[PDB]
Amino acid sequence: EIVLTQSPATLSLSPGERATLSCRASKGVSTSGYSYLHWYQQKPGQAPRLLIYLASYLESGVPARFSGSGSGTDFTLTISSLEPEDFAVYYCQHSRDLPLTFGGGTKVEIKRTVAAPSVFIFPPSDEQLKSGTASVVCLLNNFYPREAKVQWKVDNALQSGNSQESVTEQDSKDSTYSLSSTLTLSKADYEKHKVYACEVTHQGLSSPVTKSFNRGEC
Amino acid sequence: QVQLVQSGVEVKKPGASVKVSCKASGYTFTNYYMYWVRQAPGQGLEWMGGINPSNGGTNFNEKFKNRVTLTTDSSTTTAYMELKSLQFDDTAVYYCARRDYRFDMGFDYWGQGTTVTVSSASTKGPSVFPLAPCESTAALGCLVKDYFPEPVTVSWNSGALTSGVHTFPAVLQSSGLYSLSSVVTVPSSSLGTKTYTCNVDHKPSNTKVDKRVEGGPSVFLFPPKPKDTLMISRTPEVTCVVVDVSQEDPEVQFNWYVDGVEVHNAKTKPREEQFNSTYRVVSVLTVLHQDWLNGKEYKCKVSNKGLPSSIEKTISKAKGQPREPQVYTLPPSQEEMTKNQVSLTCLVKGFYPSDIAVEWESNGQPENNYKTTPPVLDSDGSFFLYSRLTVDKSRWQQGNVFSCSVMHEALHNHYTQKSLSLS
Ligand SMILES: *[C@@H]1O[C@H](CO)[C@@H](O[C@@H]2O[C@H](CO)[C@@H](O[C@@H]3O[C@H](CO[C@H]4O[C@H](CO)[C@@H](O)[C@H](O)[C@@H]4O[C@@H]4O[C@H](CO)[C@@H](O)[C@H](O)[C@H]4NC(C)=O)[C@@H](O)[C@H](O[C@H]4O[C@H](CO)[C@@H](O)[C@H](O)[C@@H]4O[C@@H]4O[C@H](CO)[C@@H](O)[C@H](O)[C@H]4NC(C)=O)[C@@H]3O)[C@H](O)[C@H]2NC(C)=O)[C@H](O)[C@H]1NC(C)=O
Ligand SMILES: OC[C@H]1O[C@@](CO)(O[C@H]2O[C@H](CO)[C@@H](O)[C@H](O)[C@H]2O)[C@@H](O)[C@@H]1O
Ligand SMILES: OC[C@H]1O[C@@](CO)(O[C@H]2O[C@H](CO)[C@@H](O)[C@H](O)[C@H]2O)[C@@H](O)[C@@H]1O
Ligand SMILES: Cn1c(=O)c2c(ncn2C)n(C)c1=O
Repeated sequence: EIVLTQSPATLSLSPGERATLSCRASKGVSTSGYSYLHWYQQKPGQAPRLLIYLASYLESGVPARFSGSGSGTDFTLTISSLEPEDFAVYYCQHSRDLPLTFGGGTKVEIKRTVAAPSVFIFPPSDEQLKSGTASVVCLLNNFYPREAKVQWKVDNALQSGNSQESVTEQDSKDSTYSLSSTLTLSKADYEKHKVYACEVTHQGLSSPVTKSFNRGEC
Repeated sequence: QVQLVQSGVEVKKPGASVKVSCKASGYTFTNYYMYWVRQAPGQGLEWMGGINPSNGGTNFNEKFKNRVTLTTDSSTTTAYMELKSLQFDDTAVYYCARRDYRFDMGFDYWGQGTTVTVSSASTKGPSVFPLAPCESTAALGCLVKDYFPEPVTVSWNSGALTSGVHTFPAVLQSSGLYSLSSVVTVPSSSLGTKTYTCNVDHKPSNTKVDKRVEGGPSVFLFPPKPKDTLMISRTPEVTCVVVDVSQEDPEVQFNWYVDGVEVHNAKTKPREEQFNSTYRVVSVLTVLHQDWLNGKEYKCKVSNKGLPSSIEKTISKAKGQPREPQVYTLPPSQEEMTKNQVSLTCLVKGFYPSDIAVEWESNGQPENNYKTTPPVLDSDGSFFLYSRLTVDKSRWQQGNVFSCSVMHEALHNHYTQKSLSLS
């Protein structure tokens, strides 16, 4: 099959700036004067919307600021001046042959000044502990950019497989991200150790930030 | 009026089958292929197959060619997608999309999406646990654990608390039940005074729970010059200046709002190093003359890595009924005539707001040797001021005319004048 690779995975820009999105096919998608390469916009919870068809043709009703170009294996989508409504995900798709394939998408995101996360650790409640479970929640609040690593240490032992992350959408007012990591244990396993630590790394932190508590001393 | 209306949420058990429909209207069904595309949680788009509604001919993706059946009912112009032997990784949004049969111009129209969730779980209400700590800002929240199906909505203090709230998207656990957290950040000082309650609603189980959970840069915002907002020839501007920006964080950022709406036409000046090892940076928003005069609020939000949170500053024209200035010119005192220079006075009073411009001229050329007092509040709520022009006694004795000109929004043509002369 023809594989489409979009780059960059994330594009960080400001309203008014020129956005340039790249799409590269593993095999050529051009034949007989046309390139079978089309662009779509997807907003969270909404169905994709056709922007550009056949590499460079503007779909009826799409704003003039959207333009496509390229041929063979290399394609570009340009937004001449970003509007607040254009911060979304963009996919390329070919139809040179079957199977039809899409690229992995490119997120056009609002750029802003680096903001370090405020890190908080929350021990499990006495209510949850009556049932045989313990959830330790770590919150990384209002940070930018999106990239962050969170590690759990139980008595300085690095954990794996027993935690899940969840990230919010970029904030409509301050353009930041928030993240939560939840370490899950049985009450039996929670009672075996005493130091529960959350170690966070982010561009905005010169050294990792570790938040912890001592089980029983709360 | 082209429409592609898909069927609603599907919650199915592993091994079962689902059948999604796509109701088409506003076009000739026959002229277009109907395609099916799925999107797994947090993943991209995947083409499954397409059907020709005239002859029923199909094309598939090899991954789906043996579990998917595509059919069309031309009477009810509906396309259908049957996915059999459902696996847990079949959880996704399924889209039908049309493609022109005659000439390929992409998937020009898509249905709204049909969420299919493959799960051995049955309806279950969440357990709600408080998230409270064991620093100027405090964090608190609610862990909404083990519920099925989605969604749960979380509010704080019955919708009174909206600022600083983050309700995280749910995580599917190993058990097949969802779980999420809702947090809020608040001033640590409030913890004693204020109460915080999270209101959890899970409509599928009819569950409702209300759980009680128990030095840097500085910004100055300047209004436009009063003459600028009153003359269409001049350009009025609001100015945001941030001082005490660290040598370690040159991060120059401004966001501007007019009556709470963001605008992008401000011009940020280049960073300026100060004699006290800090930077100074200015942003200039040009304003509409009538927007300043109609009382629109101009907000400047400053962001920097050295600011734990953004510094907002607002500025508008003073509220209250505009009142018109009264202009009186008073000649020099006879006791001042024993001097080489004399004082021409201009009394401007009874005006509101205090934004005004006062100047002097003679023979249509500016007289720049004057000083004006700042406006002073009167007991009736209006302002007043005096302007003093220093003239050579000679100039006055020759009967040359001097003029005190005043510019204020409440005046007709924003302008008035009073002349002064030796009788
Ligand atoms: C390092 O070196 C820096 C440079 O020397 C230095 O910067 C200086 O920092 C101080 C604060 O620390 C800042 O002071 C403020 O000044 C406001 C007026 O500034 C005018 O006028 C001065 C001259 O008097 C000029 O030098 C300024 O540049 C500025 O000029 C204006 O600029 C605009 C735009 O370019 C032009 O359009 C104007 O025409 C022009 N005007 C003139 C006359 O030329 C002053 O208003 C501030 O006062 C308010 O805050 C004080 C607390 O900080 C309060 O005590 C005071 O009451 C005022 O409170 C306000 O009151 C309002 C209600 O009445 C409220 O709505 C407001 O919210 C409230 N404000 C606040 C914050 O609460 C203030 O004195 C200097 O201006 C600044 N200098 C420059 C050149 O930028 C750094 O501080 C040095 N750092 C260190 C560590 O030493
Ligand atoms: O937009 C189609 C086509 O028009 C050209 C000129 O042939 O550019 C014009 O239109 C743009 C959008 O309105 C303007 O920004 C530009 O100044 C104007 O010349 C082409 O460049 C474009 O492909
Ligand atoms: O031309 C588009 C756009 O460019 C800006 C960017 O600040 O400035 C240009 O025009 C100036 C003259 O008005 C030049 O001095 C400058 O070099 C040039 O970039 C805007 O003013 C203008 O809208
Ligand atoms: C594919 N295609 C179009 O879709 C098109 C066009 N001119 C206008 N349109 C819309 N041309 C020349 C074209 O080749």
